[PDB]
Amino acid sequence: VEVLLGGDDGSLAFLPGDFSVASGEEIVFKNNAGFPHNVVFDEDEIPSGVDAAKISMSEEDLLNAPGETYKVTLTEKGTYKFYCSPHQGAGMVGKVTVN
Ligand SMILES: [Cu+2]
Repeated sequence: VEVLLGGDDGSLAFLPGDFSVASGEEIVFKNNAGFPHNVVFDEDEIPSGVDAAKISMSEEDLLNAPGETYKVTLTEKGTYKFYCSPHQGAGMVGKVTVN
């Protein structure tokens, strides 16, 4: 699945923001507008036994140009909350269910 970071109008949203994937399906986050953006998983809101540090972007790594991507693959079934660090207070948060 591909997820855009920001609407074209600069709206601070993942598109789509709540979605489902199969275990082992790749998630392509594509930087769109309103950046900088990144993708960090909330370690309190992902399945047991998953280390959020392996699937989250590095804290200083921000996507700052159109079309840059971050790709991640999730295998443990369950629901995962993630967010964009700079825009988390503005509502830029999303959820992926892995089945
Ligand atoms: Cu952002």
